[PDB]
Amino acid sequence: QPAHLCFRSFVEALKVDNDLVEINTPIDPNLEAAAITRRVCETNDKAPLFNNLIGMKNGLFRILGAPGSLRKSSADRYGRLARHLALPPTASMREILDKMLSASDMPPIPPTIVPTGPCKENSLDDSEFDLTELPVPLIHKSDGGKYIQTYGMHIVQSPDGTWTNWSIARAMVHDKNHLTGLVIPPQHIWQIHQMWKKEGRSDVPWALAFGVPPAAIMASSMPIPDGVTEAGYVGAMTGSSLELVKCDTNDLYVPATSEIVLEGTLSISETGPEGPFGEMHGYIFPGDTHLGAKYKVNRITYRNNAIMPMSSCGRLTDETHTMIGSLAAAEIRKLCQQNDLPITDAFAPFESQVTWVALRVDTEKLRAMKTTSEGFRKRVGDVVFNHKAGYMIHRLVLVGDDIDVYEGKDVLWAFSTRCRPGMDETLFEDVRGFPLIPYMGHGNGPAHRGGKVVSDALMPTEYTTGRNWEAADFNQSYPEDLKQKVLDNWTKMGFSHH
Amino acid sequence: QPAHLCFRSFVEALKVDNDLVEINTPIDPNLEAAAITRRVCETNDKAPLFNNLIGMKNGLFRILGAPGSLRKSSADRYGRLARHLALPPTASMREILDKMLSASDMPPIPPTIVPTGPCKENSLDDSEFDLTELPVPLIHKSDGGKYIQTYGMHIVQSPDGTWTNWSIARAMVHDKNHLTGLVIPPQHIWQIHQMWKKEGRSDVPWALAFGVPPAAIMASSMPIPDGVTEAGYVGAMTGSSLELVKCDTNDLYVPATSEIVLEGTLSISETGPEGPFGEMHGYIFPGDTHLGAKYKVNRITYRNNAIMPMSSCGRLTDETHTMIGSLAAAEIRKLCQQNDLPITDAFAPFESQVTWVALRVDTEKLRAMKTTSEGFRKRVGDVVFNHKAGYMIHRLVLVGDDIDVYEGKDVLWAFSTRCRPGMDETLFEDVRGFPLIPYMGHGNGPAHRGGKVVSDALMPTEYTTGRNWEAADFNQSYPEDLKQKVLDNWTKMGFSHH
Ligand SMILES: Cc1cc2c3c(c1C)C(C)(C)CC=[N+]3c1c([nH]c(=O)[nH]c1=O)N2C[C@H](O)[C@H](O)[C@H](O)COP(=O)(O)O
Ligand SMILES: Cc1cc2c3c(c1C)C(C)(C)CC=[N+]3c1c([nH]c(=O)[nH]c1=O)N2C[C@H](O)[C@H](O)[C@H](O)COP(=O)(O)O
Ligand SMILES: [K+]
Ligand SMILES: [K+]
Ligand SMILES: [K+]
Ligand SMILES: [K+]
Ligand SMILES: [Mn+2]
Ligand SMILES: [Mn+2]
Repeated sequence: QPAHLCFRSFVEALKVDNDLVEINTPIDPNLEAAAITRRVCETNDKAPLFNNLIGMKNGLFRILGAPGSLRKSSADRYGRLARHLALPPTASMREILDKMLSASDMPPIPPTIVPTGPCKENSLDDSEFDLTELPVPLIHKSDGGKYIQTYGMHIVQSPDGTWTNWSIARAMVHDKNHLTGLVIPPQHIWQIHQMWKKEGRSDVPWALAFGVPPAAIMASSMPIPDGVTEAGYVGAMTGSSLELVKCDTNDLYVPATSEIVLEGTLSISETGPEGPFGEMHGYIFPGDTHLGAKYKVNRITYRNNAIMPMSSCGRLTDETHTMIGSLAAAEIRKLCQQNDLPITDAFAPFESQVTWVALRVDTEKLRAMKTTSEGFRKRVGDVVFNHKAGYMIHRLVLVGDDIDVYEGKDVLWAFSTRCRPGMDETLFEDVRGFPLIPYMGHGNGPAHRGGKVVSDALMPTEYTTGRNWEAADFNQSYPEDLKQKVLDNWTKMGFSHH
Repeated sequence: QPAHLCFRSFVEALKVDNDLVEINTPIDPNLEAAAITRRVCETNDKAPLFNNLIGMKNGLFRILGAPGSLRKSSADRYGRLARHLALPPTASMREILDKMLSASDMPPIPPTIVPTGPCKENSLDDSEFDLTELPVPLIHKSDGGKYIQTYGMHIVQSPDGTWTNWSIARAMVHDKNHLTGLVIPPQHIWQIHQMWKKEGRSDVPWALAFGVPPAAIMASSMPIPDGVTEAGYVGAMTGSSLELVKCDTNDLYVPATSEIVLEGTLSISETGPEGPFGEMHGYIFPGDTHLGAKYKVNRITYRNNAIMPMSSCGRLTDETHTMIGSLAAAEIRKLCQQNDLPITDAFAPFESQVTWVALRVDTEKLRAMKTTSEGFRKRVGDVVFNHKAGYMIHRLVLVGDDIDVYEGKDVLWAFSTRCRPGMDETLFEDVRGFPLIPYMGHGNGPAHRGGKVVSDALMPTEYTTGRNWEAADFNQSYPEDLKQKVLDNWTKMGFSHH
């Protein structure tokens, strides 16, 4: 099976890329596996495959850390994300985000039901598993539980059957047969959970699939629109119908090659302690436990020699930056374009801890609008900050066509030099805020509202007659022949890709 | 003579450090020398010494580019600044800024007058030089003149003789015997020029010395207090009285080992076209010429085989970042401490294009103040933004003790995650603004007023009971033994200073 359609094949691809370290000696899931993974993420090293995890039993489980993190080289920096999507390993961020957006104007390709698959090779009924006896990692020393769920896909369906959502949301072990996790507005797992709670008749049929097709975990991390079934979006993106199999204990369908599947219910009534967790902005607040959603597990099925992927998330750079930030930025780019805003590109700079998105403006189109900064900022912020795709983003930075938004140093330069504090910004207090950012949920104001801003780093003539400066840099302050002469004589005079 | 006390010895030090490239073939001062230097600054390469400059005649002049720019290695990154100050080349930024501040609580050591020095080896009277016939560089293609003065020291004295100021301010060739340049408030050259204009009797006696003692050019770039003679501050910093010689045509005193000295007057009445220039924030605005101060040159004296230092300034990283930003930050740290504010460290992040200063707070002292963010922000901004040392800085970022302000990634992380836009900031519109920042002089509001902000990236408990988080990073989320085990087994398991 191709790497983008089968997690086991993806692990083989990373090996053949010389992008894997297999660790065949015993590793402790209590902090050690996550510490190694954390170090990998902070240094852009090879992904670790823990083949000998202390507490593994009867095939549950090996761990792959850092499945969507960065490579050290600039030329294949995003190669692990490219390997989720059948793209060359040298793919740019623009190419990855275009691939993720490509299905937005295609007919869905609905999934195909097959009678069996590798995920059925082994099973444990309700009398045969205990989630407290599996080698579930403790990821950060102060975590409030063992977070089994950092890179699996939750599967829930609307009561009327018309929408099946796939998404990533954290969850930890509560007891032998329950998890607790985050289920918060405006996320689709929360929107579906509210539909079942208003109906009021039963708990939500649920499955959680680990080690799913890589293209599916990408879509699971992306804010594609309300009501859109991720499986058909991934089908259209990849050009192929995904093969799914029915759960044993409910009527949901899981990817045939899933490494591990939990089947059960998400309660419409019960909660349990959840968190704290070391989160995407780089913090944990010890002891900060709150009631979260409660999941009951009725059955586990799994592949022979099953592999659990794990995100050891926190400070730069991991899946919570490469996938959450970039995929939200992609969706925001499309949302702006569909609202007739002249945005060509969007990216969440890693330097902002993916709390900003930089929006590259087609300034020829802006000039034809005959508008002003105050009006344009307000229009952009109203579109983005009133939409789910803007939920996690607190600062939008508007930049002109000379800035590559995929280059954080250039965004920082533009922000710092082109946006006058206060005057060139519009604050938004009456929008949904992202409580996970420390300055929101642990800050001075309302955890769930406000704290957002549009920062206009367009210069005044970009709205009127055009750019009126040249950069004071090698590229722009010297003619072409002279630049080429300098480059051609560089090593000769005495000075210093893959 | 020691490197910190003699520019010629400093050039020899860079050679012996393997930090110089000598370029003995002909190089054009029309853009080529500056293009090479620009490339050096953008890549942290070795400093270029142009020994064969097209248009040199009778010893005027060779050029040294990038005299205060960065080295490539992390371990001696600041080595060229250390070599200005007799510090080891591995000196930290904290150590360099402490050395620059050390004289602030010492008695001055006034200079010593000597009868001659190397700067008298050659002379040209008013009938013998023409500034348009020297190999003065064109530094950026769109510059409004040939900027002879990018790394020399202007020397002017108060009418009453009690204060002699040394400072760097740009100047370009106007005609055979005049320069034009920037002389703007609140700079000391401007404050002295205003004293002479109010007296109203004569033009300002002036000298401009190029290739001065490195320790002197550092002080020339620092906002030491009003009324303080830089020569006695440098004397105290270095522990030695500087040797100076009298000018031939006026009663000012110049460093004995200066490479090149211009003697003349700064007009109290005349102006001439000045600029545009590719400036420290990374921009040039073509055609943006304005009237500037006008200097008359009456005499040139120079060393045999004189060397002119040159800053090819613009985008990161050059002297306008390493010295302007860092030295202003140093002075702001001291100013805050003298106003009883609990600041331990200050630095202007390069990522902010040295428009921000991050202020590290001693949060134990903050807690004892029993204050709030709104009150503390206002107090800090009032102290800094009402003082000359805060002139060039538009955003102050307050951070707690866990942040190393000399590390831009950590400042960016703190800013992005701990400061709620709007609520955790105070805007300052009624303070002097720095018109050179594009969003000021080419922006939407008043060029000379406002546009400043204090951004509080202290978390709420830092004012009350103490830090309530741990970072989700390798350092803080794992115990010491486990970290050491991971590090000790790193290369063994298969993973990857001077
Ligand atoms: C890649 C990724 C995405 C996480 C995520 C993680 C990763 C690795 C974790 C598990 C390591 C840390 C926490 N995560 C959560 C999360 N969204 C959310 O609501 N709760 C979370 O707990 N997300 C983001 C979420 O997947 C995106 O917002 C999707 O757009 C949600 O899908 P939906 O649009 O269908 O609701
Ligand atoms: C290192 C350095 C400092 C420049 C500078 C440059 C460099 C290389 C240039 C020449 C390349 C670009 C422009 N410069 C100017 C400048 N200050 C100013 O008023 N006008 C300027 O034209 N400065 C800053 C100035 O030297 C500091 O603000 C000093 O504190 C001024 O001394 P003072 O406190 O005694 O007034
Ligand atoms: K999704
Ligand atoms: K602007
Ligand atoms: K000075
Ligand atoms: K704050
Ligand atoms: Mn969805
Ligand atoms: Mn001064």
